[PDB]
Amino acid sequence: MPRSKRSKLVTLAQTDKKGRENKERIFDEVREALDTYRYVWVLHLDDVRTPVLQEIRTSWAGSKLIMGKRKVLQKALGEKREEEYKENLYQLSKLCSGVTGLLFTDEDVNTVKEYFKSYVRSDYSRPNTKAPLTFTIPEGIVYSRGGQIPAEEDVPMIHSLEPTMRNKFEIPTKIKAGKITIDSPYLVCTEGEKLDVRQALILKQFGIAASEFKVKVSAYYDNDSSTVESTNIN
Amino acid sequence: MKYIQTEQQIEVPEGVTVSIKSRIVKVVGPRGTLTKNLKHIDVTFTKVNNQLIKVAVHNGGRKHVAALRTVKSLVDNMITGVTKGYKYKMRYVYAHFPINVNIVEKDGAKFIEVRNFLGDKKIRNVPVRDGVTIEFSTNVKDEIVLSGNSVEDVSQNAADLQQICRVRNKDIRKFLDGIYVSHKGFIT
Amino acid sequence: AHFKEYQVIGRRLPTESVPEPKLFRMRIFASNEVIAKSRYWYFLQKLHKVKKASGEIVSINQINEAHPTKVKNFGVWVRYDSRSGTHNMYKEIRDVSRVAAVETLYQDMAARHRARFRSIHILKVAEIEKTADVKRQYVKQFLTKDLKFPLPHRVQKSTKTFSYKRPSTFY
Amino acid sequence: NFPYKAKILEEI
RNA sequence: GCAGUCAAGCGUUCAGCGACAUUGCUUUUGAUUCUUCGAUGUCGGCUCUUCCUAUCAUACCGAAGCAGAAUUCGGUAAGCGUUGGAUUGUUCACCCACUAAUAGGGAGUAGCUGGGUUUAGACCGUCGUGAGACAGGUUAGUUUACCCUACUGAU
RNA sequence: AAGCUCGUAUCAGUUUUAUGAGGUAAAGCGAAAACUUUAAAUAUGUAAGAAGUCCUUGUUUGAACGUGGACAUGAAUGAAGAGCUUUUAGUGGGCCAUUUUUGGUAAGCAGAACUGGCGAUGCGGGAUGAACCGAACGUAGAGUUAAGGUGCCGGAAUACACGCUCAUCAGACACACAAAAGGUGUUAGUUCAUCUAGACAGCCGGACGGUGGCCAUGGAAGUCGGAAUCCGCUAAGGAGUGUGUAACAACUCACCGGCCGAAUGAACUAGCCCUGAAAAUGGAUGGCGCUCAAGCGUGUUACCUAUACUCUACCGUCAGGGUUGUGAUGCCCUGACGAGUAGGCAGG
RNA sequence: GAAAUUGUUGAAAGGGAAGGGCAUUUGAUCAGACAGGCCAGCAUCAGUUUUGGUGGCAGGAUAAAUCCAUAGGAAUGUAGCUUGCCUGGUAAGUAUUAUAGCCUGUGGGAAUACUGCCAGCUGGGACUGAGGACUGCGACGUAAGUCAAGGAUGCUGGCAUAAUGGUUAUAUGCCGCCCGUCUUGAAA
Repeated sequence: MPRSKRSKLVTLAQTDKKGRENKERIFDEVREALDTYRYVWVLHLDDVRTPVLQEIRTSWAGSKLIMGKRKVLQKALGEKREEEYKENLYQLSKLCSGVTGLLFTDEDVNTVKEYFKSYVRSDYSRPNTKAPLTFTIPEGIVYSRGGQIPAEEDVPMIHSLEPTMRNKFEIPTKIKAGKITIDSPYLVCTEGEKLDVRQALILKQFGIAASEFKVKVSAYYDNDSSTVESTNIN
Repeated sequence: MKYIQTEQQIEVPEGVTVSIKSRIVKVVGPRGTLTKNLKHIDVTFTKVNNQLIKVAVHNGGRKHVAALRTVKSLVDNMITGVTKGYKYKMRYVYAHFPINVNIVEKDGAKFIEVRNFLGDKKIRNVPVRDGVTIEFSTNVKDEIVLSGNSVEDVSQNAADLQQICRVRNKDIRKFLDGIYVSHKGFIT
Repeated sequence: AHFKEYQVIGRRLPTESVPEPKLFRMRIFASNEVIAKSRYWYFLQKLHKVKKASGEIVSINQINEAHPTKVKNFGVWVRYDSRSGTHNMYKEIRDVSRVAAVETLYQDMAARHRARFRSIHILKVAEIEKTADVKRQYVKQFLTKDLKFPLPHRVQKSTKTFSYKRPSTFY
Repeated sequence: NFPYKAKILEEI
């Protein structure tokens, strides 16, 4: 483009792109862990809160959890039998589709699967999923928590986010002196409805963490036996 | 570099048909019909499978490619308006003097009448463009909804309606009275 | 005028005890033999301390295109010393012969960069052996299977000053 | 961008 | 303006040149300004036509702590307006009265002009032994047309 | 002008060779970058024989002075002027231009040498001209051209081929002052990066925990202010890029992650255009006007034409010859030229 | 008995000058000649000169190309085969010539492209006709003689006058600043 081209929004940030060096490091780490641990697991965690991820990681200090770009993990595990790092390892790599996810541990398979079945934590609405239950804003002053708890304990919404409510969340809000008020009760979600992006954002703003989450593991690989098993516990 | 030929794909839904002349484009569908004279653009049209139309420019420059892209965008907008339609919601806000809005009729022009804006005695009449219908909202206090098939007509009508209530010579940081487009969406 | 490729060789005069000079060879694009020899002498003087008066032309032979009826893609080294200092320039031209490619290159240089013939030096003209090696888009574009395009806005040259037909262009 | 730039190195 | 720092850059072959910024310069408590020092040459005004925006005001707008009123800057804008006066022991300016405003400039005008070039007059000082002029100063002292074109009217 | 003291065998605003010019160097090994061995025109004088050379054989080893004898020819190119003596109209410190150096500054430029034109000069072209290009001024015919042009005025192609420019007072404008740069205006190039270990840009998630890090504090939780700006887990989290709350909260960015998919991003160079400071009566690429130009660079052809050049008719001037026969000052043949102020000569 | 100047008769032009030069139509006017005066066409000649047709040759890589044969190579992959779809073909793998062809090198013979040469031929266009009994250089002819060879002759037609031609004003293509002195350069 000789001219009339896009201009990059330059900012004086401190962090910089890691580049291919990080990918190479993760590739080497994956190939080392493939032999350093007796068992390999593929964890399909599409999205998780960072504290939850750290809690999962520290749940067993005697294990290593490897994540990052899916393609890098697939290449480390091998894309074809002709170059797979371990026998039948191509099959395990083929099974990864979500935001993986690669756990290396010597712990008993039954213990790990039982822990993953029992482990559960709260999560946001995560749009593109059926809503947990219906929610309606009070037909009056709107509070920070949306009146889920008694209004005496709640606090009025800050005026700063009112433009966000109007333009982004698309709710006919009007500004009062000290409070934000709506003339009619506004329903944000209904039972079984597919959650839209705006509805999910509204729920997150109201802090409705009614949705539960549990990691998804599609299969595990036994290094000693060198055979793939398709355990599909939810 | 004067590319030999660049083309773009226009998707025509099964519910509508688009007959095109040398450069005159006509769209027909359930909600209504629209027309546009693109004789000044100098582009070509061609059917492929009765559901997709390819617009191509041979030996066209960068500006010609941009014109092709905007023609495709206009055709897509017309198709969407014919199929789904466009719905514009406008809200008028007042602090002390209530704003009175009514759709008066004289000689069939159907001007939108705004009175008592900021206490002004002048009566502001905004003519209603062709193909756009204006109806006062219900259950949403102080709101007027403009709907139509053509994006340009509805958008221009809304722009004129909001501009007619311009706050002149007063500090905009304090006088919030006016009319604004609250939300843009489809009729369906 | 129309360019021509001449094989020019120099054998800068053999002084006492130094017979059989090195017989330097060159390929010079020029409209005639005189211009080819002048350019050869200028290049020889530029490269080293030799001079026209100290040497002579061994033989001048025109290099005809091996296949003047074959369409080929050419990569040309272009170095011109105007307006600013000399800098490298690479251009790709699709033409049936090397001479036609050089003529088109010179015409394009004059059209765009205003560089004159005396201000342009051609270092290498190489035919691209295989497709997909061409890098510039304006040349790779024509290298497509079943390439077809129209010629809209056809204009007919009228010998008469007046026309009763209101000529139409078709299409 | 010269496709045969390697040939120059080979000749060198 | 001069004297220094830095280099985005150029570059005896990349030591020298060098953009934008930057330090010293010419009583910190709105206090005073009672300096106001040689233009060797005029400027200033009566009537009256046009033109430029580098716009004082009117017209339409944006940005300003624009709550109002009111005020500042900026964008377009020459269509229409930009005034009545004191001061010569000077008047290369100035003050106060209104008005929305009293913005800056060209064509200048032997049409009239007051200061200035001023000629034989005359009076005080300097020079010079003198005729006389000067660092001064004061004072009394052609002019169109009926010829041509230009413009306003008329056969 | 009268001289002929020449029929000049000598001359020259030129070339070649010998010697040099400041040594500009374009090496370089030599004594290992320490030498000049050697290698070239930017800018020039002298010398190129017949009044030249050789012999001899007295004098002053050296060197320089003398008589006598011998040979009538010394590079290219062009040509029939050696200059002085008898003297004689007009004029003498005049304007512009390239070059070499020399002394200077806001910027011009100043002092010198050489080299051309104008004056005294017509003719074609650049619209218009003392210096710009072309160009050898008798009266004529035919033809070919210079410079300048080929849309009209205006004689000649709205010719052919490649590109470049949309300008809300481009362009046809001098090559130089305003001129350093700036355009998310355009066309072509140079140098670096990321890339199916999923390139740029688009949508959603993470953006943690020590931690609300230390000083002040009414309030200071990353984002009013001052020093730090330490460490754990990652694919990643910066004692925080920005918006906002008194205070957090919340939003968002650096990065990373998920969806599509493939070229993308950063700094420069060159070509054209807009800015890069413009007022006074109304007008200027010469005017019309022109936009794949009738604008720009360049190539290929065709044509217009000057008093320029080729062939021929005539007058005159000059020069070489023939001419003993109503005028040898007469007649005939051949060859080259014809500008011009002051001024001189001759014929009318 | 002139002009400057003015009046009458006769002819011509006039849209903010007039006058002049090269060039032609027009009014008016005007000198010319003798078994020769004025204007043209045709034929074949000499010089200058412009534009076409066409033939034979010397050079290139003894042109290269094109084309035939030959050994290999490839895809912007020809036929066939395979995988998915299915409205007879379709998207990608295979397959180096098959139910197309291309490229590289070699072997083989022509022509054309470009330059130049011809003391080769030939058509058309324009200006010039100068000299004036022979003397000379030349060509074809066994010779006699002729000839395109040191400058054009022959034939034909009209008018034998204002027709050509001269003078003049206007008619129009272009050009054209007022002379003299001075300065001799904003030259004004």
